[PDB]
Amino acid sequence: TTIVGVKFNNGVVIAADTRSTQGPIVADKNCAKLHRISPKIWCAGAGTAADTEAVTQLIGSNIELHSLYTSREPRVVSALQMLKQHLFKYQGHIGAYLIVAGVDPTGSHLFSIHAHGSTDVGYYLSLGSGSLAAMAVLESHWKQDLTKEEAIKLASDAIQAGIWNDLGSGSNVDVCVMEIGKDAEYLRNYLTPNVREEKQKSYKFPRGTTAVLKESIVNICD
Amino acid sequence: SDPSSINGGIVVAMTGKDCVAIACDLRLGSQSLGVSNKFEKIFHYGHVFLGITGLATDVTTLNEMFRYKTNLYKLKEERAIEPETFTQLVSSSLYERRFGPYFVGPVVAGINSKSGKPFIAGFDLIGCIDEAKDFIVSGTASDQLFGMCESLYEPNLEPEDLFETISQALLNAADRDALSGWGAVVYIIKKDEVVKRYLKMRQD
Amino acid sequence: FRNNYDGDTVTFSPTGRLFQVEYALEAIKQGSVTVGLRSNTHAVLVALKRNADELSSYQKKIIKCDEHMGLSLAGLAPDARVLSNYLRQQCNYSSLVFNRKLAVERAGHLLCDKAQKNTQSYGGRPYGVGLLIIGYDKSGAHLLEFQPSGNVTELYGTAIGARSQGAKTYLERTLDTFIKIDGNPDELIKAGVEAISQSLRDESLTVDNLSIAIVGKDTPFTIYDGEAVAKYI
Amino acid sequence: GTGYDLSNSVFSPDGRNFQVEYAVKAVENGTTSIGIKCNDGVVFAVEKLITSKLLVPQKNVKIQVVDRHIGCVYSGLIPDGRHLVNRGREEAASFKKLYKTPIPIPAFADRLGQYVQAHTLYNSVRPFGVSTIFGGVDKNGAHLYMLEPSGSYWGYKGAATGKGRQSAKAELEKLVDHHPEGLSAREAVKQAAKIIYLAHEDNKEKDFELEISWCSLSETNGLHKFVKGDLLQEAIDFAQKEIN
Amino acid sequence: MTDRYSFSLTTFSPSGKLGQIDYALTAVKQGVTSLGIKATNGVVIATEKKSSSPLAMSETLSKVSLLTPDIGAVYSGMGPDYRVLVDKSRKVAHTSYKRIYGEYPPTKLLVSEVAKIMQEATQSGGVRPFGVSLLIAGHDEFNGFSLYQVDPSGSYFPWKATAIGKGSVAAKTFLEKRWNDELELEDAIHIALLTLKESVEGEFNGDTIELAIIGDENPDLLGYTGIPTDKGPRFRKLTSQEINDRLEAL
Amino acid sequence: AGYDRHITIFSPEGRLYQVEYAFKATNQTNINSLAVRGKDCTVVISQKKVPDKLLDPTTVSYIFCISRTIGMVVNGPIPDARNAALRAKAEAAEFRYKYGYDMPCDVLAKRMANLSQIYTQRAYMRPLGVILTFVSVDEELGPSIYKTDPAGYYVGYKATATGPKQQEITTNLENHFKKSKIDHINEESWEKVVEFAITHMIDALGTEFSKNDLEVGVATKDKFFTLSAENIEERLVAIAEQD
Amino acid sequence: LKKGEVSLGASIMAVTFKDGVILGADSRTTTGAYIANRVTDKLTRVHDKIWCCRSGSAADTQAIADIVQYHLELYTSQYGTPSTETAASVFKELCYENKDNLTAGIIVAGYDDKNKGEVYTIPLGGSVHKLPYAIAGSGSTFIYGYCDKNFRENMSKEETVDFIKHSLSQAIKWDGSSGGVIRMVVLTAAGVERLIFYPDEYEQL
Amino acid sequence: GSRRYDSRTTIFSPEGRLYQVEYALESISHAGTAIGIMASDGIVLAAERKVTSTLLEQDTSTEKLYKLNDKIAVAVAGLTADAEILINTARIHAQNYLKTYNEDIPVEILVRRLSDIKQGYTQHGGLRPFGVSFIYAGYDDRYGYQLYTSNPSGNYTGWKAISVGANTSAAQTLLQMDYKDDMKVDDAIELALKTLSKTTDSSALTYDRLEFATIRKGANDGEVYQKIFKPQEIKDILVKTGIT
Ligand SMILES: [Mg+2]
Ligand SMILES: [Mg+2]
Ligand SMILES: [Mg+2]
Ligand SMILES: [Mg+2]
Ligand SMILES: [Mg+2]
Ligand SMILES: [Mg+2]
Ligand SMILES: [Mg+2]
Repeated sequence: TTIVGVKFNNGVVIAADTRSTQGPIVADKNCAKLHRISPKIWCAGAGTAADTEAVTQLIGSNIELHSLYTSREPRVVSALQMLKQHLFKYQGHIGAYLIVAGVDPTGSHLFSIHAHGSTDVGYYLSLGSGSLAAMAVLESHWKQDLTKEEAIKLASDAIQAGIWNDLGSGSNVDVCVMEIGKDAEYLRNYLTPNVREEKQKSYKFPRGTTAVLKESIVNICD
Repeated sequence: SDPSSINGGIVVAMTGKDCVAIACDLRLGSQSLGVSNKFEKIFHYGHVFLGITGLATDVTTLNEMFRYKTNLYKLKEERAIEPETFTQLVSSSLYERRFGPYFVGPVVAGINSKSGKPFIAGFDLIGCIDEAKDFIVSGTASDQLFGMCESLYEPNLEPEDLFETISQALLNAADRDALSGWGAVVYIIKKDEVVKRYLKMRQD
Repeated sequence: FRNNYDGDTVTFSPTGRLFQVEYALEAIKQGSVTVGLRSNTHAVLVALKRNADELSSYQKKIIKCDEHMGLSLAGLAPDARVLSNYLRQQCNYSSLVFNRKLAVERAGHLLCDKAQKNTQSYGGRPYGVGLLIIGYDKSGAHLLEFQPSGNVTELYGTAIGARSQGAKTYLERTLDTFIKIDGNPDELIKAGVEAISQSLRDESLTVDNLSIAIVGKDTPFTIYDGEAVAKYI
Repeated sequence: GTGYDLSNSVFSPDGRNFQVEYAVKAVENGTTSIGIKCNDGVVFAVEKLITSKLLVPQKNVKIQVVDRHIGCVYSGLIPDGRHLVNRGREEAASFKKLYKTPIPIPAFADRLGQYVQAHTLYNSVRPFGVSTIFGGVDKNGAHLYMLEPSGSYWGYKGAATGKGRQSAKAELEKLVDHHPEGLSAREAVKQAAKIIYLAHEDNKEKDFELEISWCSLSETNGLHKFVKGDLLQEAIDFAQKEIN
Repeated sequence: MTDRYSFSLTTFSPSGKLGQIDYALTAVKQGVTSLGIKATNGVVIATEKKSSSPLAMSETLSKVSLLTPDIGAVYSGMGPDYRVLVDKSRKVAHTSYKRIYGEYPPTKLLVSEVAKIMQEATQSGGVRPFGVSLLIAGHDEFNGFSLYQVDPSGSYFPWKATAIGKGSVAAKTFLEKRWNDELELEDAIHIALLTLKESVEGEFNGDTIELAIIGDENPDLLGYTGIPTDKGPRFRKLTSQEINDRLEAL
Repeated sequence: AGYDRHITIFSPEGRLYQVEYAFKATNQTNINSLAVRGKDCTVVISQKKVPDKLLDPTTVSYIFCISRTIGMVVNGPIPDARNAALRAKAEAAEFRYKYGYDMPCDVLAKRMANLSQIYTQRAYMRPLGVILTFVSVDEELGPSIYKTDPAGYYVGYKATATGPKQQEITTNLENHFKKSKIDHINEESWEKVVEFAITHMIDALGTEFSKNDLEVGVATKDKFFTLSAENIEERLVAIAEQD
Repeated sequence: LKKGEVSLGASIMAVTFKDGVILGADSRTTTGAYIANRVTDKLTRVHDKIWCCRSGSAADTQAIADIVQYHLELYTSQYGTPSTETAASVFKELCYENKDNLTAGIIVAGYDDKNKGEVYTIPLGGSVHKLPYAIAGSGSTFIYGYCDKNFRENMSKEETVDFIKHSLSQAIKWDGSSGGVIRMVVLTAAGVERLIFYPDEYEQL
Repeated sequence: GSRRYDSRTTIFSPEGRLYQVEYALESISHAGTAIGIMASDGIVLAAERKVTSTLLEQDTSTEKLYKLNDKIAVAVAGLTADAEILINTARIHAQNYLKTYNEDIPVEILVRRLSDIKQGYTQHGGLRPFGVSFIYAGYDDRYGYQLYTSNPSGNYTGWKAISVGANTSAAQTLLQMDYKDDMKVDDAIELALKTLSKTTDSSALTYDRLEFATIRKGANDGEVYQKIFKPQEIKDILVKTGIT
C-alpha cells in the first residue's frame, strides 16, 4: 500500500493506490483506501484493511454526532485526537496507519497517525509498504506554496512511485482534494495506468460442457 | 492448527448479465479424512445468498446467526434484507469478534429487488469488504480459483453461459486442492428465478 | 410532631435533634449498671450482671479486646458484640502491621467514627449500647466512655446504665482518693465495687451478680467472674 | 400543603432547604469556637465544657490538624466534625500525592465545601451538624475560613460559631476595627483566649477548659501546633484579667 | 447516598389511569403549536418560535432538529426534555443502525427507537415521563415519505397531517379540510403557513416561525462530490427569507 | 400522591414544582448581574455585597473563570454555585483533551443545561438553585452570552440580566438596543463596554456604586479575566464625566 | 519498546541559566533505520511556561504529555498556575505507575517568578531528579563528557544557546537516531521564544 | 428517606389480590376489543382501533396486530408501547429457540415465556406491571392451530374463541352463542366481525376502524400463511359478510 498527503496553498490532497493483498495474492485489484471521516475530513489508510475502515467509520460516526451536538463543522484536530486515543488504547493491535487531512473553520490540516497512537504534522507525508518510494519522490519535488494543480500531480506521482516499485501496491490512483472554500472533491480512479491487455483467446464454453447430475428450482418468497 | 485448513472447501461467486452465480463444493473433512460429501456452504435469507468457507463449526454458527438476524430484520422492517445491506451486516458481525474471529471466508451474491443490479461481495475473517464487479473466491483453493477466474471470466455473460464458466472455474480449482471436491453445487440467480445444479465430478 | 421527625436517623428535628440517636441512648438507660474507674497504675471495670429468671445465667457485660484493653457494655448486647469485635480487629491490625499496641485514645477515636456513620445515612440505625473502655498503653491507665451518638470521653471514673447516677456521684466524690490507689489492685477494685453498690436497689451484689475486670502496669486485661469476686462483697 | 422539611434535598415554596436549617440549630446549641487571622497566621480557640470533675484535664482534644499546616475546629455535633476532618485528611493527602506540594488553604476549603454541599443534594443523607473554622499557612499567606451546614464558606478576618457566637463576633469586630495593621500571633493567642472567656458568659452555668492552637509563619514555621505550657497560661491569665 | 429510587414513579390508579402520563400530556397541551403535513413529494414540519424575551437570540434555539440527513423532528411541550431526546435519537440512529447496517434507519424504526426511550421513562425506576410529544418527518428508500407523532406514553402513530400543542384541536380541524392526496410540497408549505397563522398570537414572519421539509435530495448541502450512491440530505430547514417569500403569496 | 411537590414528578397541571422552587432560590442572595457584548469582548457585571465586617472581601465572588476563555457568573447560593463551577471546569478540560480544541461557551452551556434537565427528570437528584451566565469571545461565534437555569433551559443573548431586579435592567438594555438598532455595544475597547455596562446598571437600578460594590468579568479573544477593585475604580472615575 | 513502533531516538537536554531555562532537541524519529519524520517537534508544551522534551516511544510520550497537559489545565482552572515541581510530579505519577507498559524518558523544564528556571528528569523507571541541566535521548551518551566539562551555573542566554547548540550537534554527529534541525525553547520572565538551527550551521562547529 | 415515595406495586391487598394487576386490567377494559376465533382450518384475529381520525394513515399502521413469527401473531389490548416492549422480547425468544433447536418454537413455549415476564413484574422489582393483554394466534406441528391469552397477572389460558379489551362479557356471550367446534375460517371471519359490530361503542363498524388477520394452511401449499389484511381487504370482507 502507498498513501500520501500533500499540503498546498489553500488546501490539502491525499491519495492512495488500490491494490489489496493477502500475502502474495492480490485479493482486490481496486479497493478504496480513501475514507470519509466527515464531508471535509478524509483519511487515507494503510495496514489492516478492516481496521482502517473500522477505526475511520467509528470516529466518523462519533464526529458526526459531535457536530450535531455542537452545531459546528468538524475539525481535523478532533478526528486526530479521537483516532489516536483509540489506537493508543489498543496498543498497536488495531493495525491502522492513517493520513488524515481536511479543511475546517480553522484552516487546512494534514497529519499522520501510526497504529500505536503517535501523530505527526507535516506538509507531505506517506505511509505504507510503498512509503519509501513515494517519499523519495516527495523529497525530490516538493516545494512550498504549491498550487492545487501541482499538489495533485505531486501526490499522484508519489503514488505512482509506489505502484511501480512496490509489490505491495498497484493498480490505480485515488485522490481526494480538500480546498478551503470548496466542497471536497473525491476523485476515484483519477489515474488508471494498469489496464489488462485483451486476452489472446475467449474461454466461453459451449453449453452442455459441464456434467450436471440434478437440477431444481429454489423457492425464494415465503 | 490453521483453523482455515481443517475442514476444507471453496465458494466462488460471479456476476453476469442481469444475474449472479455462486457455487461451492460439498466436502467436509477432518485433515485427510473425508467425512461428508453433502456439506453445502451456500445459504440464503430470502433472495440473498451467502456462501461461507472455513472452519465448519463457524460456518454452521454463522448461518444460524444470519438467519436469526435476517428474520428479526424482516419483522421490524417489514421487508426482506437487500444484498448491499446484508453485506454491511456480515462485515459488522465479523468485526465484532475482531480479536477472537470466526475462521471463515464469507461471500455474498444476490440481486437488488428494487434496482435489479447484480451484486457479489467477499470478506476476510474480520470483516473487510471486497465489492468486486467480476468475481469473488474463497476457500482452501482460492489461489486456484483466482487463476481460473482471471482467465475464464469475461463480463456480461447470460445465465446459461455463466453457469458453464463458474462451474469450470470451480471444478478445475477443486481438482487441484486436496481438501476440496467430493461434489459441487452452482446457483444461477436471476431477478425472478434461481436455479440450483449439482455437478458430477471426481470423488477422490 | 414526633413520628414526622423520628422515623430515621437521617432526619434532624426543628430544634436540631436526632431522635433515633436519642432513642438509642435510652436502651443504654434500661441496661444494667457498670462502673469504670482508674488510678495511675490500673483501670477497673465493675459490672452488675442481670438475669431473666432465677433459672438462667447472668449475661456477661465485660469483653476483652486485646491483652491491654477491654470494655463493659450496657444496652443492646448484640451491638456490643459488633463493636468489641471491631475493636479486637483494630487492636490486631496495629500489632500485626506496626508491631504496636493500639492506644486507648485511638480506640476511642475509632469507635466514635464507627458510630457516626450509622447516624448520617438512611436505612441504618444507631448502635444501642454504651461502653466503658479501660486499657493500659504507653501513656498509662485509661478509662473512656462511649455513647452511640459517637461521643467518646476520657475519664477518671464513671458509670452507665440504670441508676448509674449514684455511683457516678460516689466516684465524683471519691476522686481524690481512688486516683491515688497506685500499686494496689485490690483497693481500686474495692472502690469500684463501693461505687457500683451505690446504684443498687433491687438486691445486694452476690457471687452470680458481680463482674470485675482490671488492667494495668503488670496486669494483662483479666476478667474476674463469680467464684473470684467473693472477696469483694 | 406541608411536609417540605422531612426530607433533605427538598426545596420549600420559598426556596429553602429546611433540613440544612435544622442542622444549623444543632450547631447553635454547641460550644463556641473561634478563629482569628493574624499578620502571618491563624489562631483557633474553642470552649470545652466540663460536664463533671471526672473528665481528665487536657486530654479530650477538640482542635484537629489536617496535613501539617491546617487547623480545624468546629461547633455542633462533634462526631460530624470528626467525619468532616477525616475527609479533609483524605483530600489533603490525595492532593499532596499527585501534586507534591501541601494543599493550599483555598483549595482545601473548597474540598470541604463540595463534600458538605454534597450532603444537601439527596434525601438519603443528613446534612452536617457542624460549622467548621479552619485554615493555616500556604505559599501565599495565612487564610481563615468558616463553613456552614449548607456548604457555604467564605474567608474571614476573625470567625466565631456556637452558643456565644454573637459576643465573640462582637469582640472580633472590635479587634478588626482597632488593629487594621494586623495582629501578632502572640496577641491573637491572647485575644482569642479573651474572646472565648467573654463568649463563655453565654453559657456561664458550667466550668470550662480553654483550648488554643495556631499556625504561624514566624512562631510555628507554617506548621500547626497546639498552644501548650507557658504560652497557654499567659493567655489564660490575660483572659481572667480583662474580664473584670 | 445513591439512587435508592428503584421503584416506578408512574403507577396505575384505581381507574386504570397512568397518572404521570396524563399529566405529561397536559404539559404538552400548554406548549406552543407544532404541526406536520405530508405531501406527495415531501413533508413539512413547522412550529412557532415563542421567544421568551427580545434580548434572546431566537436563532440559537432550534425547535426543528435534524435527526438523520433524511429525518427531522419538532415538538410541543418541555423544551429541555426534547433537547435530550434529540441527542439520544441522533445517537441511537448510529448505535442501533448505521454502525450495523451502514445506512441510516428508516423513519418508522427511528420513531420506534425514540418511542422506546419514552416508554421506559414511563416504567423504569425513579424517573418521570418526558413532557413532550414529537412529530417526526422523514423519508427512506422503501417507505417513501412519512410523518409520525410520538406521545409521552411511547405510543406513536402515522399521520397524513396533524398538529400538537395549544391549538391542536382547531389546527387539526383546519388540516382535515385542506388536506388531500394530490398536494405538491409547495402547497403543503402553504397550508402549513396558514394553519400556523391561526395559532400564532403576534408577529408572524420568518424570524418567529421555524419550518423544515423532507423533500428532494440537496446535493449542495452534502459537502463533497465524487461518490454517486449518497446524493445528499433530504432534510432542509427553510431560512428566514424563504419563509417570507411564501408568506407574501398568502 | 400529595408528595408531588417534593420530588420532580408532574403535578396534575403538568408542572414541576421543585423546579419552580429552585428558581426562587436563585434570588436568595439579592445580587443582580448583567452581561453585554462589545465589538470583540463580552462583559459581565455583578453586584458585590459584603455585609459582615469580619469577611475577607477578596473571597466573595460569584464570578468564576471556567477556562482560559470562558467565564461564568452565578445568580444563586454560593454552595450550588461552586458545585456548578467545579463541574463546568471539569467538563471544559475534558472536552479539550478529547476533542483537541477549546470548549465553546455555547457548548458548555448546553452541557450544563443537559445535566440540569436530568435533575428535573430523575427523582433522586435535586435541581441546583442557580442561573448560570456563560460568557466568552468564541473563535467562531464572536462575543457570546449563554445562560442556563434550573429547568434545563438555555439560550444565547444579545445582553441579559439576572437577579431580583432583573426586569428593570432588562427593560433598560432592551430600550438601548431598540434605540441603537444593533446587537452589541459599538465600542472598540472593553473598557468602554465595561463603562456602558456599569452606567446602565446605575441608570436601571437607580443606585450609585463604589469600587467594592461591583464585580466585573471581561472576555476577550483567548482570555477571560476579572477586574480588580482598582481597575473598576478607573472605570467609575471615567463614568463620572458623562453624568 | 514495542516491536516496530516509532522511536524518538533523540538528543534532548534542558539547561537552566540566569534568566531562566532553555530546552533543546533534535528532530528525528525512526522506525529502524528509516527516518519516519525528519522534522519532529520533541519540545512539548504542557503549560504556558512548563514544557518537556520527549524521548523513548513517540506514542507513549504523546499520550502522557496529552494527559499532563489536561491535568495542568484543570489544575490551573482551580488553583492557579502550577509549579514545575507539580508538573514533574504529574509526569512522574504516570511514568512510575505505568512503568511496565511505557518507554518514556521525559525532561520537564519550566519557568516561575519565585523559583526562576527548573529542570526535572524522569528516566525510564519513573524516578524524578531535579538538576541544573539534564540530557537524555539515545544521543546523550556521547555528550556526557562534553556537557560535564562545559556547563557552568548562571550562564547567559547567548552562552546557553551556544552550549545547547554545541552539545546537540555532537550528539547528532555520533548518534544515527538523532538528526534534522536543533529546536530550542527559551523560557523566561519575558515570555517564550522558539529557536531553530539548521544542519548547515551546527554540522561544522 | 425514599420509602416515603414508594407506591409498593408488588403487594397483596387484604383480600389476596394484586392491586396493580387489578388496576391494569381496568385500564385494559377501555381498549378496543380484540377477538380471536379458532377454526379447524385456520385462526382469525380481529381488532377494533382506539383513538382514530380522518387524517390517520391506516395503510402504514399497526397498533393492534403484530407478527411474532411467521406462524405466530398477537392481538393487543392495552398500552401499545408496553406491548411493543414485550413483543420484541417474544420475537427474540422465538429466534433463540430456532437457533438452539433448528425447529420453530411451539406456541405455548412462547406464550409461557412472555407470561412469565409479566408475572415477574408482579412479584419483585417494584415496577408497575405492563398494562397489556394479548391474544396469541399460532400454529405448530404438535397441537396445530392454537389461541391463547395472557393478562397483566401473567396467567395465560387457551381458547377456541376469546376476546380481550372492552366489552369482553358481552363479546364472550355472543361467541359462546354462535360458535361451533367444526367451524370453517370463512365462517369464523363472519362471527368475529359480527361480534365486534354488536359490541362496538361507536356508530358503525367501518374498515378504517379495524385490523384483521387470519392464519390459514392453504391446501395448495404446505407452509402456514399469516395474512395481515390491508385496508381495502378489510373493506371487501366487511361487505361480503353484510355490515356494509
Ligand atoms: Mg485462501
Ligand atoms: Mg480436490
Ligand atoms: Mg482422495
Ligand atoms: Mg452565619
Ligand atoms: Mg430530581
Ligand atoms: Mg430525592
Ligand atoms: Mg545523526
